[PDB]
Amino acid sequence: MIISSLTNPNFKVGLPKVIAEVCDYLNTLDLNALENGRHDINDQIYMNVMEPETAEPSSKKAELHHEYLDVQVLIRGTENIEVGATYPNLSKYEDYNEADDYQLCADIDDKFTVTMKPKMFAVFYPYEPHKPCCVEKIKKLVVKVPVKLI
Amino acid sequence: MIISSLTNPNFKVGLPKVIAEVCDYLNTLDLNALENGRHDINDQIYMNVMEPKAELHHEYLDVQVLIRGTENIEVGATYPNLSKYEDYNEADDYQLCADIDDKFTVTMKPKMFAVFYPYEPHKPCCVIKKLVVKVPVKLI
Ligand SMILES: [Cu+2]
Ligand SMILES: [Cu+2]
Repeated sequence: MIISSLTNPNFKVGLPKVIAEVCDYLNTLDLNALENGRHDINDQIYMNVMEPETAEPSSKKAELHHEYLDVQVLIRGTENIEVGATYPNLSKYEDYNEADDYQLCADIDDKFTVTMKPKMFAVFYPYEPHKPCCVEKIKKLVVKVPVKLI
Repeated sequence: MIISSLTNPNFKVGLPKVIAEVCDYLNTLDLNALENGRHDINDQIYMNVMEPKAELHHEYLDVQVLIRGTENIEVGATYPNLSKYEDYNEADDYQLCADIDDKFTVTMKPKMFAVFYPYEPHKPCCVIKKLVVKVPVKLI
């Protein structure tokens, strides 16, 4: 997983090209005024933006994905995302939802919490578990990028 | 900053090549048998192995990997105010300050690795065997 900030003038060091181009593109936008909903960027890449409410961790399931990477960025507010960097125990995950490309699990092993501030972004590759929106209302966006583009 | 695990079948995904080659290399070793002290990998890369304020670097990135135990590391994803830092040590390539602005905690478990690029503030070893590979950013 990658954790970084669009605002850091060196955030592109190390980044896969496709991810660098989407971040360079997000830095062009009026992120504040972005409408809620789905926004297409490419044939391949879209993003969803929303104003959810942080909810207590035990109230929601972690997720992971098979086909897309996420680039999540926080726009307004502050948000916790529990994450695991070790490969999940798939035997413990719900059935794969193929239309929305995800599987759920009550919890993350070896989990730790990333605290997100405006313009911070996290990249979670496929099979990287994350439970975003953890503990109050925020604005955020997640970009969905096919991993085959890496 | 990157956070993964040497033992994840997918860890190379998106990884800069030089880092993938070092991780491959660590995977090649008995890490628990590793002698404490400085080992040189390449002509340009080496690592410190050890059994134990925030720091950042200019010319090197760190790959910090936990071998035994469990360690909390405080990190900042946001770019530091470079004024609140003590003067730059050139010999050892680091700058120190007491706290990281906008920081969070990464709990390392054996075989997890974390990559800190130049200017990513981190404060390792918070309440074990570990190593930290040193590699020049140029090679990225
Ligand atoms: Cu996701
Ligand atoms: Cu360091």
